Amino acid sequence: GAMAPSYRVKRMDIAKNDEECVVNAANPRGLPGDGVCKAVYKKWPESFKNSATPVGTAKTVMCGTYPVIHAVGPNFSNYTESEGDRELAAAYREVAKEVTRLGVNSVAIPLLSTGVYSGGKDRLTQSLNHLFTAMDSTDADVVIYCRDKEWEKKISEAIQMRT
Ligand SMILES: c1ccc2[nH]ncc2c1
Ligand SMILES: [Cl-]
Ligand SMILES: [Cl-]
Ligand SMILES: [Cl-]
Repeated sequence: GAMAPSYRVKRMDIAKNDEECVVNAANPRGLPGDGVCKAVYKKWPESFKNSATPVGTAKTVMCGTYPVIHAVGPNFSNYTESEGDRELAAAYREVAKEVTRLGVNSVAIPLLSTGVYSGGKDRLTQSLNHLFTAMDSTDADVVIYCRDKEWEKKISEAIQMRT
């Protein structure tokens, strides 16, 4: 575990992370995809061997010795708000299990279902609160990666609020 487990946020490409493992915002079919998923495919293509897994689950594949945790959030274009919320919570619980199993002291994580799976809605708060519910009982240093300058401020504020 980390000596004083923390949450941090960085605005940069998760493919350049400084953590002991990475969470991919995966599709269920283990396809290269776009956004976070395509950057992850370009950096760790070996991790996409038999990475396909259902919605609400996480599947780890090693790229050398570096773990890639493929976490499949719901596409809110297809799910109801209620069912989507349940699957988004579940995907993060499966990430917490994998992070624990791997024995890593740090993890880079994107906000699941906030991009092309968002169904055109702002899900920063919904996705971040499910991230916290899952990861609060783990002792890994968590570093959340985002792209948008206003999202960085709001994630930083949410972390600071609970400290
Ligand atoms: C992908 C490419 C460039 C980027 N700059 N900040 C976040 C990010 C993600
Ligand atoms: Cl970058
Ligand atoms: Cl997404
Ligand atoms: Cl973002």
